[PDB]
Amino acid sequence: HIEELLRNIRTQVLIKLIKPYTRIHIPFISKELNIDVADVESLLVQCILDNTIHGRIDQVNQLLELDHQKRGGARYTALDKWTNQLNSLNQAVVSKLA
Amino acid sequence: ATTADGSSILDRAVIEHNLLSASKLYNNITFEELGALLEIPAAKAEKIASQMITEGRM
Amino acid sequence: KKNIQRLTKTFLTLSLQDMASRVQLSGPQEAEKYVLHMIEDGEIFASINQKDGMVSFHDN
Amino acid sequence: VENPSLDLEQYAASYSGLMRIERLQFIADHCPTLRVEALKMALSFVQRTFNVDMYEEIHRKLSEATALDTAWVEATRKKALLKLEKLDTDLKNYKGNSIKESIRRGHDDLGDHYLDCGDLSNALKCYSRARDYCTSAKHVINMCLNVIKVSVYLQNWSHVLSYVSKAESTPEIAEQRGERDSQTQAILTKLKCAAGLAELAARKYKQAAKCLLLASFDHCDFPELLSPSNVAIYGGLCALATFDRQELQRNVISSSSFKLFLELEPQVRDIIFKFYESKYASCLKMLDEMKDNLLLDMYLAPHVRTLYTQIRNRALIQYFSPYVSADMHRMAAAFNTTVAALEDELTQLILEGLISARVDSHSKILYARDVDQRSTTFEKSLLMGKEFQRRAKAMMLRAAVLRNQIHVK
Repeated sequence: HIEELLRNIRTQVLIKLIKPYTRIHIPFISKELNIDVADVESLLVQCILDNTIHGRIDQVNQLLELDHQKRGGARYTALDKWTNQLNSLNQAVVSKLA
Repeated sequence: ATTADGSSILDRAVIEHNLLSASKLYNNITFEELGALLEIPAAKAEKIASQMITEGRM
Repeated sequence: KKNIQRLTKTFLTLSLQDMASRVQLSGPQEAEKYVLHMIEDGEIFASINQKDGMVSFHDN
Repeated sequence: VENPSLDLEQYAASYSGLMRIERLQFIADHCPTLRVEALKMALSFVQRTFNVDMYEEIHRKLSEATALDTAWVEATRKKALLKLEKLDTDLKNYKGNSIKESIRRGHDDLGDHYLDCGDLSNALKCYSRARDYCTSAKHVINMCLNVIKVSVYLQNWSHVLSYVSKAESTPEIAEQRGERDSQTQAILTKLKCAAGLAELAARKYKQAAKCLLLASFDHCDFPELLSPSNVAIYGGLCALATFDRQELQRNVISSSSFKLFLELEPQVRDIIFKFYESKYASCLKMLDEMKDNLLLDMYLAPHVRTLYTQIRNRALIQYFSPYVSADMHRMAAAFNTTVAALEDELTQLILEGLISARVDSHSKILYARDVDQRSTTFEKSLLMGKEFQRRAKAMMLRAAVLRNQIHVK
């Protein structure tokens, strides 16, 4: 069970470390966690796939971009719904009976 | 006493206070200017700034 | 033109020879001419870099 | 084929029917100097009760590929018909004098001698006649099991599914608590395995894996409907093909009953673990190696190849889930393919909307695409308004022409 450990603690440290950043170098994370870059990339991929870290990885520049975005634009989504509804209703008036 | 890296408790406390006070007069700052404002240019200015965040203090 | 637009729906930066092969236009110069005509007409949003014979899509 | 011949227990009790004959013949029709009596062993030396007529046909074929019993065939076939007449007489005497136990036995062993002597239609009609033998819920379970077992041979799955549903729903939802698994044997496992087999045969993989996964390992004492290794093959491959990450983690990874099944074959367990833990090159290599042995069995042949493609597609999506800008060289290297083939696959995937990305064929980089919500909303609302205005201006003319009553006389 020592393999399950030394991974939960690393995950918690990573989560508490990448919290305030928005675009953070991966070599910096590797230096902080005292592991090689491949392990850092694998851990980040596993965490993102598990919905524990909200961010993406820029592989070309070796960067991690966080999710300080997606503001309260849900209003637009609501409008979208209305749009399609209206479309259907239009047909229901243009082919109701004649 | 010294908090590990040869820094007195008063020095660390006043550095944290200076960072907190400068957070009220700056929209955004650079690491070099933040270090020039309160010494410790970049080795631990970013570290202190990130430590103040994730704790509700900034 | 429809095939070229569908190409823009997927790619971001494409070689002229690659575009000619995909749209079966049989020639990079002919593909460049078609893209230039469509850009002039406004049906497409693209730019041509002749240094590498490349076409980029700026859909904003 | 690099490391073959590591399978011996299969030849003992793999399957039952002509399907094993066809599949084993297909192996040796290709491999050098293998179509011989050694191959013919598992085909024809398994000849059993009434295996004389299809013996005649595929034995004429083997003869042509690689004598004709008519003395022993006449003797034992007409011996079997003699028992047909004489048994039929005995069971019909039990029918006439109305010994319910003996009449139901008549049904059962007559179906037995029908699968023992070629008859299948009258066997199915007797399985339906089992209705007359209305003892209790136990007899209902018994006849449902028999009809499922025979309809598996009969190449029908709609009736199999209907019988499975009616058997699961008739005794008040599997006797509610199950009557402590009836007689300390859970009949639920048999019905669940049969339902999963039928559902996968019906080109419905996800529904098959939903019910096939929950099967008790200790209650698989019927090695004639579906072998446990085949059960693990199905519940691994189909579940990997259909289930998403959370479903795979919940119903497979954390499930304890399926673990023993995964112990039957390390290959499926390794495939699942490698797919789960972001290891795709080795997973694809092992799948390619296992593809031949998987296609060996035809009960999964109309299902395997397509499923493989699906799995690959899923892998692709996963590889781009945590990345905002991926390098296609590493992607191609990790997917055991060249850059051009990966580019074509990604273009095909993007064209159908599975993955939102853009290919840059200058540095060969796959960038992520973010949709602008406000701009898209405005554009689609304007399009809807234009369409509505056009429809209105058409309908007004339609109404005007209806008022005048214009038509060609």
